[PDB]
Amino acid sequence: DARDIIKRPVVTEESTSILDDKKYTFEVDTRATKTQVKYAVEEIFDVKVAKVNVMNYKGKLKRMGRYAGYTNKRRKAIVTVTADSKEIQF
Amino acid sequence: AIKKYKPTTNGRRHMTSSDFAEITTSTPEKSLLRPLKKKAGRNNQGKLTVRHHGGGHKRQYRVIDFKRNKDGIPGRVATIEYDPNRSANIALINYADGEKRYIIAAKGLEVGQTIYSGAEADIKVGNALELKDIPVGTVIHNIEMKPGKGGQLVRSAGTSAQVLGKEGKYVLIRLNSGEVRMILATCRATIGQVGNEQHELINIGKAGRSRWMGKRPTVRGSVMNPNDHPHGGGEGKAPIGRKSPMSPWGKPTLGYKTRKKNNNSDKFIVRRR
Amino acid sequence: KRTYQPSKRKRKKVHGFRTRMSTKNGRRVLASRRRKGRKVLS
RNA sequence: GGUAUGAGUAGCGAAAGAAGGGUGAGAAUCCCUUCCACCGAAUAUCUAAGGUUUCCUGAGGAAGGCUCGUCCGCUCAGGGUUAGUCGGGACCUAAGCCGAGGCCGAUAGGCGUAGGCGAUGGACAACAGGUAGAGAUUCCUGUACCAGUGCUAAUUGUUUAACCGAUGGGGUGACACAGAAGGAUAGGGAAUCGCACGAAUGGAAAUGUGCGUCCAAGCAGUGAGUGUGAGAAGUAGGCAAAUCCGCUUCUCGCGAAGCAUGAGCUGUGAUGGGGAACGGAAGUUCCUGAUUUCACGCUGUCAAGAAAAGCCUCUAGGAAGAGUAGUACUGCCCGUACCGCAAACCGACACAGGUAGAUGAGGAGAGAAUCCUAAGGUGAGCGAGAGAACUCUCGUUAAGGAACUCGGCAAAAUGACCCCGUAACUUCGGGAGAAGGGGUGCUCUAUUAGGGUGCAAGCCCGAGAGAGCCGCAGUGAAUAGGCCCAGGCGACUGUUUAGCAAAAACACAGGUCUCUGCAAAACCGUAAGGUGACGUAUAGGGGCUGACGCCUGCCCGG
Ligand SMILES: [Mg+2]
Ligand SMILES: [Mg+2]
Ligand SMILES: [Mg+2]
Ligand SMILES: [Mg+2]
Ligand SMILES: [Mg+2]
Ligand SMILES: [Mg+2]
Ligand SMILES: [Mg+2]
Ligand SMILES: [Mg+2]
Ligand SMILES: [Mg+2]
Ligand SMILES: [Mg+2]
Ligand SMILES: [Mg+2]
Ligand SMILES: [Mg+2]
Ligand SMILES: [Mg+2]
Ligand SMILES: [Mg+2]
Ligand SMILES: [Mg+2]
Ligand SMILES: [Mg+2]
Ligand SMILES: [Mg+2]
Ligand SMILES: [Mg+2]
Ligand SMILES: [Mg+2]
Ligand SMILES: [Mg+2]
Ligand SMILES: [Mg+2]
Ligand SMILES: [Mg+2]
Ligand SMILES: [Mg+2]
Ligand SMILES: [Mg+2]
Ligand SMILES: [Mg+2]
Ligand SMILES: [Mg+2]
Ligand SMILES: [Mg+2]
Ligand SMILES: [Mg+2]
Ligand SMILES: [Mg+2]
Ligand SMILES: [Mg+2]
Ligand SMILES: [Mg+2]
Ligand SMILES: [Mg+2]
Ligand SMILES: [Mg+2]
Ligand SMILES: [Mg+2]
Ligand SMILES: [Mg+2]
Ligand SMILES: [Mg+2]
Ligand SMILES: [Mg+2]
Ligand SMILES: [Mg+2]
Ligand SMILES: [Mg+2]
Repeated sequence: DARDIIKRPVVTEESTSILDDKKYTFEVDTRATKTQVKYAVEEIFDVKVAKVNVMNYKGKLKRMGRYAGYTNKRRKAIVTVTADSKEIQF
Repeated sequence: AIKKYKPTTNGRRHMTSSDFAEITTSTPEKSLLRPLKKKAGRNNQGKLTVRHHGGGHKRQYRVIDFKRNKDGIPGRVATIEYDPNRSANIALINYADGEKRYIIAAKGLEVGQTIYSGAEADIKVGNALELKDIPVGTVIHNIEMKPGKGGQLVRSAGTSAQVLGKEGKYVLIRLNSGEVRMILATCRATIGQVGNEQHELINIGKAGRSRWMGKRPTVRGSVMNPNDHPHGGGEGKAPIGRKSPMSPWGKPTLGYKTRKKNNNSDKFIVRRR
Repeated sequence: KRTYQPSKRKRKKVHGFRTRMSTKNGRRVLASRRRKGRKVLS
């Protein structure tokens, strides 16, 4: 399925700053290839994808009173839609 | 010939070396090279089982032909080459059929000469015949012990063996050691002394040059502690405080014969040395 | 120069899980550490 | 476990700070400014390891920080790492490891063949700008390349063989070390040109001062050079085959062509980009010149210097689709933050220690030495006074000069370059920088004399002599051997008791004895299997001795 591959959009000062450059930032499945992401985004948003850049974020160490542990590892995809494609909303 | 170095340094003072005059090329036959890794005297257990080996110069193995299988095909000596794996020089033989092999370079084997192997072969130097076909008094080398196995018995630089006689299906050979034994008559040997006979005269000249040849230093037994060697211990220098000098492993090591007493080959040894 | 000169690979090759599993005595170690209830084997 | 005592004591961990301004409840300690000082073959810039969020922003000041703290590598929130081309994997093998069957073995297991895995090596396509709180050969702009894929179009095959082509053959791949001379370019200098200024305190509109003084991969040309005798017959070999390799013969033979390679250069790339001044000028010439590159190319040496894939070619095979051109698409996974000679790594510490590699500017210089500096980095997480004893680290010292002391221990002295001069002894190499003497600055006659580059202009190196000049002193600072005579021991360079012994000890080349005929002896292992050795008596193991010279006597009774 495609909506298992795309988890949720990423809304930060950085991710919002490139919504005008037709570059949309998503949190995707940690097993998903950037090819799987390119076809997932095309199936969900009816856009034409130019390129998909992807980066693995390792979990960040957090303490909450004696109890220490790691946040979840993330896979972040930045999908650049072509100049003729429709835009994703956010 | 031997070249005596001038004593410019204390390291070169008494050092001697081959002039390598016999050597005709410096570029070995690429097709006949195999890789060769140093073992530094270590076993398949990785344990050091022979002392004093390790860390020489890197070497390639040249696949030598000790068998001499190519009967009745003329072989032209192409070059006399240096071989780092053995005291003797080697000779690249261009066979008329276009096959190239290395043989041990016999004393007086020059480029241009045409060597022959088999039953029709003449008694000229680098020729290889079965011992049944070699006259008495002849000087041979690269003697095989089992038919078809390839020469193993006199291959080192300057070594020679002499055919003494024929007893049944065996031949009396007098080996380089002066031993006389019975080699099987279907075993082939090559004609003539092995060549590079100046080799024994060489003076290594400095510690370092032994290290280049892959030899680590030998520590005498008598400067070890009692727990390391039977000659260990004693306040100051000590004599051998034993009835006999001992190997590191016990066992007498002066005049104590180590040939196995009930040995299968004994029936073939005619005179010892 | 101190005794511990770290190496990610040497650590795992000497003391790692797969190396422990590759021998009967290494499996004894894993069994022992499980029995004691260690959070970390290997 | 708690809490004393010692005690407000030792210590606060190498180092230069100052003032002004700001912030704030509060400031030696945070921020800014200016001056000052320190590193600069590093105390700078990269990169690998290792660490693993320490990175950025905002907030905080309990604890941590040897003081303080508004600050922080600390606490709390949010964020931040973008790749067909960079590094790794979807490629390759080395050591080594594993290992179907197999061999061996009370059990457990040990070994090992095919076959795998395994970089520290091999192969392999991207550059310059821009941008910025935190990434950038990754994002954006421009311009490429590699591998594919379709889609159009001709072109040529469509069963006698276009085309592909081995899991097989062959070639290449493919390698040490040292040395010397070159080409080139990085880099470094002058001038030139551009822009700005024209001056504090006596002088200078000028040989005046300051700042600048150009750019990719790719593509197309060229090109110092470096290698290399082409061609045709034949065919006991390359497990089959081969038009390929190898071998042989014959013709042509040459030093030149061709053919390989080849740093660099020119053009384009660029109407683009950058650039001294709210924005835009100049880009030239010369000298010098590599530790880079051509290139282990050449020459030489002996100690004789990976493999495999890849690439090329050969046939065995397979074959109707193949290539060429255009066009538009496709290109996965892992890493990417930050520190990285360090406060983030190894040292329990924000620890005078340790930590591989790339780059590493100028003056004087042989230099990466030295001193002072450039770019860049830093002022080191306690301070203010005081200027006692004593201790440590330093400077100087009358007269004397080893009287000190176990002992000149320590310190002093010597030190660079140039010229003269140089003993015994000797294995004829040495000893030797022996020892011992003398010199060294500046100015002028000096576009030097003469050299190097050079079509020339010019620009760089410039001696000796003479004349002068100044100081107590001219390698004016820093950095650069103390020397000699006679013995013992060990020939020598090496090695050693990590952390009280560096030696006369070990080793060593050489010597001699002895074992060992190859399934060698010897060694490891219960064995198999190994090392010895892919060696074979001129070799291998063991014992003793220890270069070299002269020698090595008598004794076989134990
Ligand atoms: Mg990535
Ligand atoms: Mg030995
Ligand atoms: Mg001792
Ligand atoms: Mg004993
Ligand atoms: Mg005594
Ligand atoms: Mg004794
Ligand atoms: Mg530790
Ligand atoms: Mg007190
Ligand atoms: Mg006190
Ligand atoms: Mg104090
Ligand atoms: Mg301090
Ligand atoms: Mg220095
Ligand atoms: Mg920070
Ligand atoms: Mg505090
Ligand atoms: Mg703060
Ligand atoms: Mg790109
Ligand atoms: Mg192997
Ligand atoms: Mg293998
Ligand atoms: Mg691999
Ligand atoms: Mg950064
Ligand atoms: Mg080779
Ligand atoms: Mg980075
Ligand atoms: Mg430190
Ligand atoms: Mg070091
Ligand atoms: Mg500066
Ligand atoms: Mg005095
Ligand atoms: Mg005086
Ligand atoms: Mg006295
Ligand atoms: Mg005296
Ligand atoms: Mg006295
Ligand atoms: Mg005395
Ligand atoms: Mg002294
Ligand atoms: Mg001086
Ligand atoms: Mg000595
Ligand atoms: Mg010690
Ligand atoms: Mg000592
Ligand atoms: Mg064996
Ligand atoms: Mg001795
Ligand atoms: Mg010896």
